[PDB]
Amino acid sequence: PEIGEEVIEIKAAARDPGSRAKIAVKTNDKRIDPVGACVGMRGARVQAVSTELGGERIDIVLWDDNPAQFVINAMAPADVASIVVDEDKHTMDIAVEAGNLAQAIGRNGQNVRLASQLSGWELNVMTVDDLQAKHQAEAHAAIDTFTKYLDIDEDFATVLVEEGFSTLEELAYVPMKELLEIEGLDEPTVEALRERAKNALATIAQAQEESLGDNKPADDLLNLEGVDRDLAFKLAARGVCTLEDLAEQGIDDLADIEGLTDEKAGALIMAARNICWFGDEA
Amino acid sequence: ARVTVQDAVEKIGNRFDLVLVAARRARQMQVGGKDPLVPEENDKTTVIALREIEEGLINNQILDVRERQEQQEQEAAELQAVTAIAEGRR
Repeated sequence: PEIGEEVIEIKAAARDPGSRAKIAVKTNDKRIDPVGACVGMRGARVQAVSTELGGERIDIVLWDDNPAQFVINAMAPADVASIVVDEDKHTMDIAVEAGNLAQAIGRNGQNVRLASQLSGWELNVMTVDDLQAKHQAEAHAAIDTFTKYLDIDEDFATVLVEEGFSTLEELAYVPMKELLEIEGLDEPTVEALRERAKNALATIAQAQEESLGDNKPADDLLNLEGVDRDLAFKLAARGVCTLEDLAEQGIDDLADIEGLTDEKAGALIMAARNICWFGDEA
Repeated sequence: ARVTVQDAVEKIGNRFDLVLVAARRARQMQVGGKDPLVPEENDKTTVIALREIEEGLINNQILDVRERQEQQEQEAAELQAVTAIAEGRR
């Protein structure tokens, strides 16, 4: 009854019947305990609703205004030692052991999706030792990325990318003046970063090269009715070169290329192999 | 396709006990059906059990003990269901 009067607000309610369910609630500016009011005595409301659903494991959780605290409260019931967040993209990451990861995830993600439906963002689960190993690997990879995309010295690049969020990927928009506070001079580093941008343009040209020079589809596949250039390229990416090669290829062999579907592998291919075979007849 | 059960009577001396055994066998055969243990000839259940008697691979003991193992298997299904109850809730 407090939902209508705005005494307490139901922030989110996700329910996998029987397996797991999470209801996160918050007070709509009333300074009242939402979970303690909506749960009753030892969950006598949530337990009754679960018994109506037929044995659901329902968990009442808190909720806050900001999305970071919302996700932190939607990861309940657990204990959090540390949590990593991103300011640009609304994403959250937490670390827990396998014994806790099994309970926080669920058999089919029923609890985890309950968090996913609560915060609205994708979640990632990893171990604490795995977190430290990933931190060391990310430090090394960020040093390499700062050396490659910003074109600076590696010893200073490691220290800069340790503090820099999104170390080197279109990072000129982010404030790079924090790297000037470190020792050393970077006067030619601006020209080096311009050269790195030219190298990125060359990488775009290399993607165009992979599109054009790297095993382009023939005229028979491109001129087939009902199939576009992308469809012909997807059909030919499965090792086929001629009509007989297209007939020899199967659905499983063509499934490696994401551009080609099972219907595209259906009968001849879908239309293209039939057109290439029957081009002799009018 | 069979006209005499005298061979069956030879296998099990008491005729009435043979009648009970055949009746129980065919009762299991019709409802809760089990596969025949002899290639039948589009025949009724009344004679196929008698054919099973003809091979001598059927008596009171065989059916009783076989039903005991089948009951134990049903109980094992009950226990595995019980074990699947505990994990589902907790």
